[PDB]
Amino acid sequence: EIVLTQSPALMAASPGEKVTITCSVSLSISSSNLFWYQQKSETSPKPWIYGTSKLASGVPVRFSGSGSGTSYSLTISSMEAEDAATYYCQQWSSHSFTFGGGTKLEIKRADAAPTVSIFPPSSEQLTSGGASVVCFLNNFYPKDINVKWKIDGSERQNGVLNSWTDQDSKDSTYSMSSTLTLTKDEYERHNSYTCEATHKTSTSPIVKSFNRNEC
Amino acid sequence: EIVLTQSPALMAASPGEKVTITCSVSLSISSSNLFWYQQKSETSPKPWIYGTSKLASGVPVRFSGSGSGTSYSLTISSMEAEDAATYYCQQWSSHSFTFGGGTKLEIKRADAAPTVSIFPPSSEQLTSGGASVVCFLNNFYPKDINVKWKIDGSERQNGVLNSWTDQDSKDSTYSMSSTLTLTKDEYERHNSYTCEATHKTSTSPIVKSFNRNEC
Amino acid sequence: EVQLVESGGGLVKPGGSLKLSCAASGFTFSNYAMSWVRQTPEKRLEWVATISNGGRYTYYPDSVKGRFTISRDNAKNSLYLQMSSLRSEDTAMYYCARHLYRYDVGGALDYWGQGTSVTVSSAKTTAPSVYPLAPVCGDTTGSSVTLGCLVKGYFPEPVTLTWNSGSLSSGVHTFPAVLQSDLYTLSSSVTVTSSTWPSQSITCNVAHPASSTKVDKKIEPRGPTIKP
Amino acid sequence: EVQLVESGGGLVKPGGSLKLSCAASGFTFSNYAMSWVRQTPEKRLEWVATISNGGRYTYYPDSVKGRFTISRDNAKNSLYLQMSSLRSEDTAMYYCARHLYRYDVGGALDYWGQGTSVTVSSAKTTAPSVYPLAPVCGDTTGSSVTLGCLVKGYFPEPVTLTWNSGSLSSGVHTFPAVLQSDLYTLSSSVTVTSSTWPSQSITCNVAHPASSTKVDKKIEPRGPTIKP
Amino acid sequence: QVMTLESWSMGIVRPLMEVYPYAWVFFIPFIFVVTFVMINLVVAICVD
Amino acid sequence: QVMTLESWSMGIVRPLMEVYPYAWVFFIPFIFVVTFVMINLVVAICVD
Repeated sequence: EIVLTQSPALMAASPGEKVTITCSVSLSISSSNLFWYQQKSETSPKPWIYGTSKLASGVPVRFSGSGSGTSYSLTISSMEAEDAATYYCQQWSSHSFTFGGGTKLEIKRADAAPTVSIFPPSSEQLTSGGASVVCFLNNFYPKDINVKWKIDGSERQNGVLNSWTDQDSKDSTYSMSSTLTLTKDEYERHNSYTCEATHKTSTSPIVKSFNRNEC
Repeated sequence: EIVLTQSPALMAASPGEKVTITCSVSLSISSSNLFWYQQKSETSPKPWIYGTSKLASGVPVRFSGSGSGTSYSLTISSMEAEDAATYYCQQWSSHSFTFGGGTKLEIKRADAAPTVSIFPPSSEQLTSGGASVVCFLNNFYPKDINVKWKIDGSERQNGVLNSWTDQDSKDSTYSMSSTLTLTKDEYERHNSYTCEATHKTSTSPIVKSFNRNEC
Repeated sequence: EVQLVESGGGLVKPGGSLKLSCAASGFTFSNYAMSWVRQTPEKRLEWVATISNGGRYTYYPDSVKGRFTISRDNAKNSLYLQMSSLRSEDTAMYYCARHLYRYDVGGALDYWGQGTSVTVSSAKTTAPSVYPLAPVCGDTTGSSVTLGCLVKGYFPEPVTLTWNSGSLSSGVHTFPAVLQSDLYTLSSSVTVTSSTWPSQSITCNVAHPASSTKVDKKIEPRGPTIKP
Repeated sequence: EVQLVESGGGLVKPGGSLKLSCAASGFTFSNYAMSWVRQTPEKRLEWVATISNGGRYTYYPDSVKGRFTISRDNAKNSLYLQMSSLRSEDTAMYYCARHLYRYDVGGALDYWGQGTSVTVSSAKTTAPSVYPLAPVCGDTTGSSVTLGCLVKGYFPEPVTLTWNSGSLSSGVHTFPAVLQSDLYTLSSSVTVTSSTWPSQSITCNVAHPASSTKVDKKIEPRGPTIKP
Repeated sequence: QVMTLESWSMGIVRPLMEVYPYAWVFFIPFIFVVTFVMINLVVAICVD
Repeated sequence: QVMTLESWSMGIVRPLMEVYPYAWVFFIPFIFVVTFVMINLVVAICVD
């Protein structure tokens, strides 16, 4: 069947910047059947543009995109801060639907250092024969960050559980959790446990750790 | 215009008793426009019988009422305990609507003595220069009851606030509140305050009172 | 999805106006006729107005003729009713009703609304006063104990009374209020176990939205009136 | 009053069936066509089925032909979809969609539903374990304090985590879970004022409806591990 | 259905003209052609 | 109603074809009977 291809998959912007996406086609297709969709966080998507130029209801006048032939686009003139979502483009076929890949936009703000707080395992997991050292990293910009685990200087990369967050609408920062899960005997063979935060905003990775002081 | 008249205004029954109401007319009227309605407690009414014999949806088969001419009726064969409500009958005219008066039914159960608890006025009303002696009477059957107020033997009937209750669906009893509101100087000129309950289930009215013991 | 709700109402001085509404959803509104039926608080029903589907033919009883105004707009899918120069015997409940058969006027009425209270009087809007209640004493101090809450001196109807934000609802007796000398008086009682009180602290919650009065009072277990 | 909700779904072993539904309300259901669109969790959309208004003409992609079953009943005003002999790449999100123009098939899609998750895997249904968190110490004991709650070892998706029955919602960071070795692991954190804690007692509320697990844990403020 | 002039406008053609906006060119000559035949099919009987 | 050609398609026959698939065989020859006799009736008056 017909297949579509998008560009770019990821692109960021600031309020006051004018952006334009692409939906590339694999064969020449008329204008009267090609549709746009917008999906926010945890929302079932909504129709956006019917028939490649005409807008739908509930759409402000800052939205247009046109053309013909084998290449189409969607241009936001004065981009708001609520336009950080994922788009889709559709084309109808002989008897099949075919959507696109996905087109995500991001909001930029100022740089910051990550805020780091490491937690010890609770007492009830120690009764269960296990241990789990969690090192939270919340409210940082941008998304790209790398962390390490140091057990008495030894860089351990085994038993690491990482998961990032959606871009917040409150401040446009990011958050992350890194988990060092151990066993009961492994947690008592060593003393120091160190999680660090390597980021482009500070050339020295700050150290937030804990000892076995009453532990 | 046409006017309607009902009978009886009040009538009671027990489960296992077969009841029949009346809706009397003032002039001869055909059958095809006369409608019934049922109103529970604090519910906007619902249509009940369309066209003087045919039932509506959501109606069990124990409900019918018929006739012609100048007199109509509604008969419940095996009366439930949820049929204690108020009915209405409608007739359409030249260009006016005309409903009925209202037809209330009650559920009977065994007799009982009233449960009486009298409360003193609170301290904050005493600061406001007033007093209010409330004598509650809850969960009694039937509705008909008479109470008195005795202030050192003197039967006072001035300053009495009475209000009964709807028939409960839990036990088919009734409740009542009687309030003796006084002033601050009047509440200190006497000592004893007595509310009594005169009812057909006990030929001696029981006495629930309070004194000025630490009051 | 057939639904009928209302709006408007409240307090109007004798000599004022009021313009109600009726929201209709689910059927096709441009193929029925619609009519307002009123309910007196003395348990008697009465008819107010009606209007056909197209909006050109109205009908009125003679007892209120020339004073009320009823209209329809098809695209808005809602019903109006406009009043002017009211009287005192309009203190009752209102409803909004759809006729049974299509295109018809004056048959039966199958689906009503729920109600909106309108009272016209010559009183003044006040705020309630809440008083907790506690018994004097008890012989042998049995397990059945009762507490009460008194709401006296407010205007107008209605007021809301709950218990610990609506936690408990069993063994409670809500009483209908009585208007005495332009002040409403409401009383309530609740019967709990003598092991629950005073071990569990309860609070009479009173919500009076007509004067924006939110007074919460708890029960003091019979403090004696002594002073050294 | 245009609404579209769903039902069904859950966990199916590879080798089972599942029969979904779609509830439609508000428009006239006998004058549109209706179609199921699926959403992969790797952020990609895909089409499943469609059916015209009368219910006689169906269309199917070739990748799933002869396996799914779609039908309509006009009086019931709801949509079906019947599955049999599933596979492993059906672990995704489903939707129910109405076409744009009347009487049509295959144009656009204007009003969708909201979603229903279906996962087919070879794991076993377990119950979560909840662990409260508290920091070790702090230099100068500043006013910014953070507490956490760990939910590890449950199956399947989803699970619900609130704080004091959903009292506080500011300064909280809910994290997406990660599946490791047929056990889901979820973590959460909240940052409050050091004057609030331990003066205000908070409790991590975890609701796991797939195994009917309701474990509530509160934070102990760093009890030292000593024993005389 | 379209020959006997029943609901060819509010139920057949005007939903087609939301998708194929030159559909009238097919159905408006057709209403001519057969209806010409129809009245000629009356007049023959009158001659007979 | 089906004789005088009004709403025989979108109101009578086509909601019978959802249940009975072969319903048209009863109603399409009926249109070919009565209508025929009708125009024959018209021809009678013209003859006179």
